[PDB]
Amino acid sequence: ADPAAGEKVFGKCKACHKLDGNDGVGPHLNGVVGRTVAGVDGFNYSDPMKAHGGDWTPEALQEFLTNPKAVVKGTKMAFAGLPKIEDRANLIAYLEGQQ
Ligand code: HEC
Repeated sequence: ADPAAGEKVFGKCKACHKLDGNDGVGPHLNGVVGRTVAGVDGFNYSDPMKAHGGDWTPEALQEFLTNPKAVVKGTKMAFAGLPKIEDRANLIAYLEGQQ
C-alpha cells in the first residue's frame, strides 16, 4: 500500500525496465498492472511468456516477482526475486500509480 517505498523497490527493476514507455532488456512497465501478459507489441518475448496468457493481475504480479521462473518457467527475465510480501505489495502500489 506504500508507493513511496515501492519506488525504492523499483531500483531492482530499473536496470532492465523503464516507466517512460521505452523498451529495452525488458518491456516498459508503465501500465503493466492488468495488462495482457506478453501484450507489448514489438517486444521480443520468450516463448513461455507468449504462451502464458491472462493479465498481470496484482496476484499474478506478486507471485511472479517472488520467483519469475516458478510462474513462467523458461522466462528470459533473470531476476533473483523479492522474498518480502511488503516489498512486492509496495512495488505493485507504485506501479499502479504509473498506470
Ligand atoms: C533484467 C536483468 C531484468 C530485471 C532486473 C527485471 N526484469 Fe522484468 N523482464 C526482463 C525481461 C528480459 C523480460 C521478458 C521476459 C520474457 O520471458 O519474455 C521481463 C518481463 C517482465 C514482466 C512481464 C511484462 C509483460 O509485458 O508481460 C514483468 C511484469 C516484469 N518483467 C517485472 C519486473 C519487475 C517489477 C522487476 C523488478 C522487481 C523486474 N521485472 C526486473 C528483464 C528483467
